[PDB]
Formats: sequence, C-alpha cells, structure tokens
Amino acid sequence: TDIYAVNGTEILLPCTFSSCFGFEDLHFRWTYNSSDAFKILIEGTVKNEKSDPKVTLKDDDRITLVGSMNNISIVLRDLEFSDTGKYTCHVKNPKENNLQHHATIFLQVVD
Amino acid sequence: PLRKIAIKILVHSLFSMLIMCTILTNCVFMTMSNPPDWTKNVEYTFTGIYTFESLIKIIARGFCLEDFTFLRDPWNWLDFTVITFAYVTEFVDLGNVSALRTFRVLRALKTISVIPGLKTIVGALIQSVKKLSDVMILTVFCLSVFALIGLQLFMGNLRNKCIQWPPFDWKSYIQDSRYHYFLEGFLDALLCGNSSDAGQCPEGYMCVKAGRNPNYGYTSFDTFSWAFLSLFRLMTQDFWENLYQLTLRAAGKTYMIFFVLVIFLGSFYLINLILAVVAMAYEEQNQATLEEAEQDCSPYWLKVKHVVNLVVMDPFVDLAITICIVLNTLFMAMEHYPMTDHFNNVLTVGNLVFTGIFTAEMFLKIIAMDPYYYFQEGWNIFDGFIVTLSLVELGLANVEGLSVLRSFRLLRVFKLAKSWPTLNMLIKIIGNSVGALGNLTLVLAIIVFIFAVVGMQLFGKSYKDCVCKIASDCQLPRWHMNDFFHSFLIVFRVLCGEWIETMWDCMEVAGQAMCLTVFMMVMVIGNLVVLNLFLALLLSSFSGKQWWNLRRTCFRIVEHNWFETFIVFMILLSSGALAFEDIYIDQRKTIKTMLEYADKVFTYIFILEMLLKWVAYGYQTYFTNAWCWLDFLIVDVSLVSLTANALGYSELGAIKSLRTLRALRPLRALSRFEGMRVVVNALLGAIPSIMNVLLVCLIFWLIFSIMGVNLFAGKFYHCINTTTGDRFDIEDVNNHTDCLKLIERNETARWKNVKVNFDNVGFGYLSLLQVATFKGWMDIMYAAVDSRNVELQPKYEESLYMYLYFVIFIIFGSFFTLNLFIGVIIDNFNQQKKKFGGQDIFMTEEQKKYYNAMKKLGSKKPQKPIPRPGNKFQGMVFDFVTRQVFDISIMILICLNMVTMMVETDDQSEYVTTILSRINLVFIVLFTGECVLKLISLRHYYFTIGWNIFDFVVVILSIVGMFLAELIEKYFVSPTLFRVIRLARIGRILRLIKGAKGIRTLLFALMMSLPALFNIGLLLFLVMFIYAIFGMSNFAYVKREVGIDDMFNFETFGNSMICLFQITTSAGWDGLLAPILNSKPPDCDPNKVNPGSSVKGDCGNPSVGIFFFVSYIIISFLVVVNMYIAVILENFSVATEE
Ligand SMILES: COCC(CCO[C@H]1CC[C@@]2(C)C(=CC[C@H]3[C@@H]4C[C@@H]5O[C@]6(CC[C@@H](C)CO6)[C@@H](C)[C@@H]5[C@@]4(C)CC[C@@H]32)C1)COC
Ligand SMILES: *[C@@H]1O[C@H](CO)[C@@H](O)[C@H](O)[C@H]1NC(C)=O
Ligand SMILES: *[C@@H]1O[C@H](CO)[C@@H](O)[C@H](O)[C@H]1NC(C)=O
Ligand SMILES: *[C@@H]1O[C@H](CO)[C@@H](O)[C@H](O)[C@H]1NC(C)=O
Ligand SMILES: *[C@@H]1O[C@H](CO)[C@@H](O)[C@H](O)[C@H]1NC(C)=O
Repeated sequence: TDIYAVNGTEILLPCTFSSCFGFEDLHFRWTYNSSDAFKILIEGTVKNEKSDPKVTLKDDDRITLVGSMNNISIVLRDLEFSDTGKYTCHVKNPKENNLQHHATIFLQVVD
Repeated sequence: PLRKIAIKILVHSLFSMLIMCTILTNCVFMTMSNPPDWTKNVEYTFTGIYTFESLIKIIARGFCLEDFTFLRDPWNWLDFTVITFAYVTEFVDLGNVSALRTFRVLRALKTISVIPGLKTIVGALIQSVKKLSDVMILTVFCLSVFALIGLQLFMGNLRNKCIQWPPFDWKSYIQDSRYHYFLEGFLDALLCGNSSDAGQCPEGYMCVKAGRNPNYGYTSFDTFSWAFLSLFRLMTQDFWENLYQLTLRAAGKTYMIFFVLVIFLGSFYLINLILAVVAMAYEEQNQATLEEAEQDCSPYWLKVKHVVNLVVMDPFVDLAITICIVLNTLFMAMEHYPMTDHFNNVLTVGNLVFTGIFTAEMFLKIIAMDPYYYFQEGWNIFDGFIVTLSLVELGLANVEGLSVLRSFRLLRVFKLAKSWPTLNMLIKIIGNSVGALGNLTLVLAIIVFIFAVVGMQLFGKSYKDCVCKIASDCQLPRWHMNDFFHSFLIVFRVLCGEWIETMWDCMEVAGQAMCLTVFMMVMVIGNLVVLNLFLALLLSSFSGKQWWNLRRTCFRIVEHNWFETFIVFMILLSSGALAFEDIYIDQRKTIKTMLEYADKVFTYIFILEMLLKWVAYGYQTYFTNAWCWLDFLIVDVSLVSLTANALGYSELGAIKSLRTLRALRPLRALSRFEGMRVVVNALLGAIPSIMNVLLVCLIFWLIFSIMGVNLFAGKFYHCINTTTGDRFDIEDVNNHTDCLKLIERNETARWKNVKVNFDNVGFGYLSLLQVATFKGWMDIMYAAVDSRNVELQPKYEESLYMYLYFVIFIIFGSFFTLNLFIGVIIDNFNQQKKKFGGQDIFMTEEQKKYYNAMKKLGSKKPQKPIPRPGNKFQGMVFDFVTRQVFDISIMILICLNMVTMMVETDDQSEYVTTILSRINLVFIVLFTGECVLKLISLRHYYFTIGWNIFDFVVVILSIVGMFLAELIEKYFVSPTLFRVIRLARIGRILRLIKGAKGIRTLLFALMMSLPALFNIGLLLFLVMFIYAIFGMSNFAYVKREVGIDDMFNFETFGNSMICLFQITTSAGWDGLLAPILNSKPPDCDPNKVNPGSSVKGDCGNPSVGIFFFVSYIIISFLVVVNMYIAVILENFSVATEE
C-alpha cells in the first residue's frame, strides 16, 4: 500500500512471512525502485524457522532489521525526499522452488 | 400510496422471478476462485438488491410502526442473517486476514426459498431422517464395541516397523525414518512383525515398534478415537483393503478372523438396516401422500404425396429400418485403434450409406403426414434431430477435439424402444429423472453446488498455501479444492464412496476438526439425498429271473443310508486333497505320493458309484436329471485324463491343461446338501429375467464403449524411462517419432500402453466395469484426462474436462441401470414368492421348522416369575434390590465401566495403568456383589430368563480373567495370549442390550436372518474354494507387481483364500488383475527356473485371468445381492408384523 513519512524521521517497512511447516535456507531481498533508479537495499538468509536472519548485503547504513515473528521488516532512518519510491520485499525458498513477492509499498516522504 | 404500493409488488410473480434470477446469477458469480475488481461492485449491486427485497418485506409486514417486522418464517431468519452479515462486514474491519468469507455462500441457500416446490422436499427429507434414531444408536454401539476390541488386540501394532542396524543409545535410533525400510517409493514405512504368519523382513532388519503411524499418522488402533475412525472406514468399505493388509502384515494372518467378523457384521448388517429403515420411511411416506390425495404448389404436392403415402405403412419397411439400425450399431462397433485403410474405407462407406438411406427414408416419409402435421409423435422429432445433426456434421470436417459429433449418430439405437419394451422402461426412468422427480434432483444439484463451494471457500487457500505437506514436487495433487471444478469432483467422489484418501489430504493441510466436520456432513447429507432419489425413482416406476433280481439289490444299495453318506464323505475327502497342492508339494515326498494314490482311488470309486447308479436307475431315469448329468460330466473329464495318462499321451498341449479340470470336483457336494441346492434352484429360477435385463444393460454399455473408443483408444500410450517409472514430459518428448528417436539412440524410454483401455469394444467393456464398480477408475481417468491426441505424448491434465464423460457414465450406466435392475428384481421376486404360495426361500425343509419355533419365541413375555424369599432379612433385601432404581443404577454403572474402558491407550505410564487396573478391579468387585446379592433375593432359581444367565457367565469370565493375570507372571507366558484373554471383560459391555428395548428387536431380526444366510454362506464358501484351487493352479507363479506380494498371493491355500475373501466385496481386484494381464517381455520373463517346481514362466495368460476375475465378480455380485435380499425381506416382515 502507501505510506507517508516526514523528512528526517524514520519509518518501519513491514514484511512478515509464515510457513505452514517451516523452512530451510530461506533467502530474502528488499529492493527500491524509482523512475530512474533500482537498488538492492538489504539481503540475507534464514537457516530455519528457529533461526534469526543473517544479513549478507546492506547497501545503506540507515537501514536496520527490526528483529523477531517470521519477520524481516526494516527500519529506514534519517529520511530524505529522495527516499520516496517503491519498496518491495522478496522471499525465496529454493527447496520449495518458491518465490513470493510481497505487495510493493509506496513510501512518500513529505515536508 | 405508502403501504399500498409495497404490498402489491410483493405478491406478484414478476418480483419473485427477479429475485430468482438474481439468486442464480450470484450463484454463478460465487463460483469463481479470485473474483476480479468489477465483480466487487457486482457484489455491491447484489447486496443492494437483497436490501431492497428485505426492505419491501419489512415495509409489507411492519408498515406504519407495528411493533415488529417479518419474523416467523425460518427462511426469513436466513435472509436476515445473510443481509446482517453483509452490512456488518461492509463496516471497515472484521478481522482483516479474513475467515468469514465462507458465510457468504448462505445467499446461495436462498434458492430453496423461492424455487416453487422445494420447501416440501426438504421438509420431507427431514421426516425420513427422523426414523433413523434407533439404527444410529445401534451402529454407534457396535462401532464402539468393535473399536474397543480392535484397540485391545492391535494396541500399537500398526506402528510396527522394520529397523536396520547402525554402522547408552536408544529412543533416538528408532525414529528419523532413515533406518527404516521403504519398499521402492511407497512413503509409508513397510510394516513387519515378530510372529510367524506375519510380515517378514529382509536381511538385517529387525522388528521394533517405533514411529508415527500408517498414512500420515491418522491410522492406528490406539487412542480409542482413532479406532473409531478406522472401524468407521471399515463400515463403509472405503479403501478397507489397505487396513486389512496393513493389519495382517503386522499382527499376523490369523487375525483375518476379526476382519471377516467386522466386515460381515458392520459393513453388511448396519448398511442393510440403514437402507431398510430409510426405505420403510419412504414407502409409508408415499402411501400417506396417496391416501391424502384419495379423499399449383399445394394441389400437385398432395397429388405427389398420394402415392408415396400409400407405400410406407403396409410392408416390412420400418422393420428394415430396425435391421438397418442394428447393422449400423455393429458397423460403428467394429471400430478400434490400429485399422488398415482397407478397413477404414469399409467403415466410412458403410457410415455414409447408412446416413444416406436414413435421411432418404426421412425425406420420403416426411411427406405422408404433412410437416407440422408430422412433428407430433415425439419419436419423429427425435428421428429428425438425429438425421439433421448427421447431415450437418457430415460436411464440416473441422472440429478439432470436438469430433464428438461422430457419436451423435449413436443415439438412433434408441429407436428400438418402439418394439423393445425394457429399453422403453429404461427411457421412462431416465426421463422421469427430470420429470416428476425434477425438483428432487434439483435439490440434489443445489446441495452438490453448496458443498463444492463451501469446501472451496473453507479449504481452498490452504491447498495452495501448504502444498509441500501433501506432495513430492510441491504441486497440487490430482484431487483438491483450489477451484470449483476439482472441488465438485471431490464431492462427487465422496458421493461415490471414496471419502477417506482425500480426507487425509484435507486434514493434513487444514486442521483435523474442520475437515472431519465438513467431510462427515458431506458424506451423510449427500448420501442421504442420493439414497432418497434412488428410492424415489424406484418406488414410483413399478408402483429276467436274475436280471430283475440284481436291479433290486443294487437299488437297495444306492438308496441305503450308509451309501450316500459314504459317498459324500469321499467327495469331501477328495475335495480336501486338492488344497495340499501348494508350491511346497514337490518338497514333501511323503504326502505327494499318497495324494497321487488317492487321486486314482477316488477316480475308481467315483466310477464305481456312477456304474451302480446306471445299473440301478436305467439310462432314462438317469439322463433326465440335471444333477446326475453334472456328476457324469466330471467323471467323464476324469476318465479322459486317466486314459491319457494310461495309454501314453502323458504330457501334451491339452492333457497338461486337463489336470486343472480337477478343480471342478468340489461341485459334487451341491446335490448332497440341501443348503446349496436350494440356493442354486433359487438362482436358476430367476436367471432368465436377469438375462433379459442384461441385454439392455449390455447395449447401453455398448453405447458408452463406442463413445470411449471414439474419444480414446489411441491416446493412452506413453513413454516412460524404465529406471523409475516416470512420465516423459512434453518438453523432452512430444510424440511417437521423438520416442523412437530416443530408443534408436540407445536410451531407456518405454512406449507403453495402459493395458486397461478403450482400444477395442472388448477392452471398453472391461474399463467400464472397473469404472462402474469404483475399483480401478483412478488410473483409467488419469490416462483419459491427459489424453492429448492419438500417437501424441499425453500431457498432465490437458484434456481436463473429459472427467465429465466418466461422470455422465457413472450417472447413466451405473445409477439408472442399477435402478432398473433392482426394479425388475423386485418384480420377478414378487411373482416368484406369489407362485410358491408359501414363503421364505433360501431355507431347507428342516430349517423352516426351526424358524417357525423362533417366531413364537420372539412374541411373548414373562409374568410374575418371583414368588418371594419367604420371611427373613432376605425379604427386605429382595424389597431393596428388585426395584427399578437398582436396575437403572447397574446400567449407569456399566456405562461408567465402558467409559473407564475407553481410556486405555498404547504407551501409557505405569501410574495410569495401575489406577486403571485398580478401578477395573473395583468394578469387577461391584458387579460380583451385584450378582451374589441377587442370588440371595431370588434364591430358588435365579435362572429363568437368559439375561441373568448371561450376567452369570460374564461375571465368571471376568473372575477367571483376573484370577490368571497373576498366572502370566509365574507360569506359562504369552503376551499375545494375554491380549486375547483380557478381552473377556468386554462381555460386561454387552449387558447394555438388556434395557434398550428396540435394539434387541434388530438383533432378533439378525437371529432370524442367520439360518437363511448360512446356506448362502456355504455356497459362497464353495465357490471361493473352487476359485481358490483355480488360482492356485494357474496364478500361483505370476510376477509380484502392485497387487500381488509376499503376503497376499496365490501360492498356497491360505493366501489364496485371504485374497479371494478380499475380492468377494469386489475390493482391490484391479490390482490383482494388474500382474496377470502381463503377457510377454519386456514385462515378464517367460523362461524362469523359479525354484520348487518344474513349471516355468513368471506370469499368467490374460484371457484366463480376465475370465476368472470377471466371472467371480459377477457370481459374487449375484450371491451377495441375494444375501442383501434375504436380510431385507426379513427386515420388512418384522416391522410390518409389529
Ligand atoms: C413393492 O413391494 C415389494 C415390497 C418390498 C419392496 O421394497 C424395496 C425397497 C428397496 C430395497 C430396500 C428393497 C429390496 C432390495 C434393496 C437393495 C439390495 C441392493 O443391495 C445393494 C448393496 C450391494 C450392492 C452390490 C448393490 O446392491 C443396494 C444398492 C441395493 C438395495 C439396498 C437398494 C434398496 C432395495 C425393498 C415387499 O413387501 C413385503
Ligand atoms: C520383537 O522381538 C524383538 C527381539 O526378538 C524384541 O526386541 C522386540 O521388542 C519385539 N517386538 C514386538 C512388537 O514384539
Ligand atoms: C529416467 O529417470 C532416471 C532417474 O529417475 C534418469 O536418470 C533418467 O535420465 C531418466 N530417463 C531419461 C531418458 O532421461
Ligand atoms: C512430433 O513432434 C515434432 C516436434 O517438432 C515434429 O517435428 C514431428 O513432425 C511430430 N511428429 C508427429 C508424427 O506428430
Ligand atoms: C545400440 O544398440 C545396438 C543393439 O543393441 C548396438 O548394435 C549399437 O552398437 C548400440 N549403439 C549405437 C550407438 O547404436
């Protein structure tokens, strides 16, 4: 959906998954899309349903994982107007040949 | 104005029709899986229409503020509920995640409201369901009793696995299921057993009870509830063969006695009683309804039609039409797959010639009755439809997969209904289906739709959100509820009886309670409606000084009492001597030669008896008896083989196959015992009508067989890599030429057929039998639905909608034909029972008099068998114990004991075991006190009525069973014997029949039906014996494919009888026929040294296998239908005579 946040503040962008019978070696990626840019923001792995995520890529130091549900939500702090755009969480389950794209969040940073 | 306009529109048919069309359109809308955006606003308009409806209604019944609005009608409650939920959900939030979406299908139940003529049908269904109270109590009592029995016996047995050995330690090396034996892709943990006659195990695989359970964990005989589930599935014979096999493979073959008992008690008598009570209610229902109803163009056109009219009425021209129809039937029934254009030419030429002559006769005969003056008979309309459609489809030649129109010329076979009267009866019923019974089948269709959408909304998202829990490649299984079509197919399957294999997959993905409730409600409501529709169609359709001196002596001999007894003794011994012909017969050498000598002694004595019969009877009195002919035929067949083995023709292509003719020897007992002779007479007296109806059923199946040959028969071929039995995808192999490109490249792809297909009209007759018996239709339909095209590789569900062909057949050729058969059976049995003037066939001449004395034993009651205990403290004891309060307290006590017997559970602690043993000891002591005290209040007899005697017995047995529980720890020990002896306490539960007067009546009808079923059981046992020896001679060396394994095969008499009893219910015969239909490599190896015999070859002849199994299916079907009728005609005469 849509989300409005004030310049200079922080915003939590949510992503929860659930597994009917757990998982192994889950991979996740958050992306950002604007009219002229694409960024891979953060990537990581989750060994199983009893493990915490391990981040393997983070390309912005203003992003942190929220910590745990079956939760890979991120907090983006010190917002700038250029942060306006589309944020999407992708979750891949190689063993189940499964890839889920969560609904894109349009973040609008405002004055 | 205000109220005037409102009350007027309400009672006009136009508004009702509007609401009805809106209801139906919303029904068609809710069918979708993920309705798009616009559908939304469509639902908004639907809510607005329902709002306006309810608004009109409230303004009508609650105008100008009168104290309330429309509320007495139960359907108005439903309307109010749905509109309330609709405008309560409109409110922004009611959960978010959403679970209430299933509630919306309630607006689709509003059908029953307006459809003029459905409220009476539902209210009359409920009135028929009311009668089943006592039968339900009985069936739950018996299910519970037998569930306790299976609990105590097979306590945890179903967990027995086959653990291997490793490369301080325990309870962690018995799990993980990696050290267990998996029999080549079965995903279930092959079972084992310590005992002999139980499931064996490979080298280095010991038997330790450790793991989950069979299936998914839902199959076990521990934790009562699961035993109730398993014995309920055994009551409906729903894949029951899998329980039978998994149990005999873990507890030992000797426990098939329990399965025979369960089957013959529950799966037969409970169903018979349910059906008899439903029919009893239905019958009186219609009786009451009847009783309540009781109180130059035209001139020259006529000139030319003159002569042609005076041609076709007098000759045998419309009989030539008949023979032309019958010959076109044969011409279109000669189609197959292969064919050489030198045959397809004849085919198409004859088809064009028949179309030609028929349309010519049509265009000629049409001008003898004036058009419009011709479309009035009904048959002429149909003839015109056929001829037109025939001419249309002729010059089109474009329909891709829509070549079905080549089968529309097949309907003209119904023109025989003019002369053929039984086909006319069948058409009458299939048209009454949509006529006088159109609203009831509309109710049934509504119900199927409601269930198909309820299951699709409740469990629909789950089948996709947790696929990998019931799957191998994380893809939807063959049957699911993701979309409406498959969800309807599952409801149809459940209506066919196959409700458990999908219930496991439901519970595994959507919670046990939710799937249990939905599936039980489905298989109760839907089967009740289907049975009501069946009975509705049924009960409305048919509504020398020495030469003469030696004849005297031999005549005294043949009629002597010792002679016939000695001859039947010889028959029984010569029949038993056949059972010892196992595979091990060439490994005894001490019983083999004695059997060889006995085979000749029996032949000679059975020749001597035939000679004595000849001499003492004369050829005229001999050869005019069916039984003497039957006996002489067998001695003739034996004489042929004797002269063959005596002259020198030792082993030939015939005499080798004449040794298997000894299997017919048991038939000599049919003329000795009245029990089997009476049954044989009763079947031979009614076989002609069965033949007459079988003709109609065979033609009606020929129709569907030609249809299947046209749609199928060439697309069932597929290449699989023989290393894993897999399916070669369309991306890899497309058709025949690609697979023959692979084989030439020295690959392992098998261009294989299904071996039960539609390639001919013969194989069609066989596929249709599996589809109509519901045993084997799975592979047939998985090959028919993937039927892409002839000579093309079949792809997974490309021709998906062909399921409708099998649905249409299962309706027409299985429901309606069986209805007609039951109808004609009722008719001919009525005529039979009328001609005999007497009663009760299937009974002998002495069983009838023992039946007469029990019919008097049933109708009476005792009167004051209690003088008193004269004058003592025994007087007041008698005052205290005889009253009703003590009698009802003992029943509450027995119910409590039953409750503490339900708490038993595999793998419970010692604490719980101890307290349970203690409380059972207290119950034993309390009932012992009961009886012993009762021996002081009635201390002159105590022993008049049988119930206190049965109490005495069960008390004695419990005292024994507790007295040796300490003998098991000091003297002769056996645990499997302890499990059996502890079962004696269940006899206490059987005292519950004392007070529930009404369940006793049904068991008394059981006692009545025992002596008439005994004879038929003996005859079925004899047929089972004959077929067992036939299989042990023929099938005892087939390959061990899907249906035949080391535990259930035809090697010995034991295994053969336990396979024959499985087939007796027609269960699992498709798997047993599957290995036999193999004929030659690369399937078999026809040259096998296979030990313990000279016989070689590892699979049998398809012809003899097909004959065997189909012959036995039909014979067992006739025998079990006469058992059904022998139970039902006694059920009727006890409820009508009370
Ligand atoms: C008209 O007056 C005659 C009257 C009794 C007529 O009422 C009949 C109502 C139907 C009913 C209950 C009757 C006899 C056989 C019953 C059938 C036996 C078959 O068994 C099954 C089960 C096993 C399967 C192989 C197929 O057949 C059922 C489907 C079939 C069955 C249960 C369908 C219902 C039938 C009695 C006599 O009054 C004294
Ligand atoms: C089977 O026998 C083995 C040893 O012979 C024993 O350890 C095991 O407990 C037995 N299991 C059962 C179910 O009898
Ligand atoms: C058949 O399956 C096996 C393993 O399942 C595979 O190795 C083989 O390649 C398959 N056949 C072909 C022709 O690829
Ligand atoms: C089989 O399919 C291949 C795929 O290209 C095609 O080339 C070939 O002609 C087809 N043969 C037949 C008989 O359909
Ligand atoms: C394939 O098999 C045939 C016969 O088995 C053999 O002659 C041939 O050498 C094999 N290999 C090839 C490439 O044809």
